[PDB]
Amino acid sequence: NSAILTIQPKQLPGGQNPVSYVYLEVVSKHFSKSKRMPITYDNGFLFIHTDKPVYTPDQSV
Amino acid sequence: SCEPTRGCPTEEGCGERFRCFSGQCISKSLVCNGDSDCDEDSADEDRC
Repeated sequence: NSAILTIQPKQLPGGQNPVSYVYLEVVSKHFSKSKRMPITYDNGFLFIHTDKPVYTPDQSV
Repeated sequence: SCEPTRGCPTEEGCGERFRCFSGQCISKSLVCNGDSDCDEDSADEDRC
């Protein structure tokens, strides 16, 4: 089977420093383990399209 | 006999550490150390 899960982005305890590690846990009838999985705030993609690859002065990008 | 809501616990091996035939775990620095580091079955001494 698969779950779909996430770190909910607002729910991290956060502040001035990032949480750099998290635990992934299974609680089956028969077994549990944690494991220190990393997380990254590098989520999804950003792609940046400029109306030209070049400009002069007195233009707007 | 009894139908349990309890699971049988699984049993778990050694990861980064070497594992003997019993399921005990031992450091990889003790594989082919030439002592018997695995208590009974010396899998650390197999075919070196």
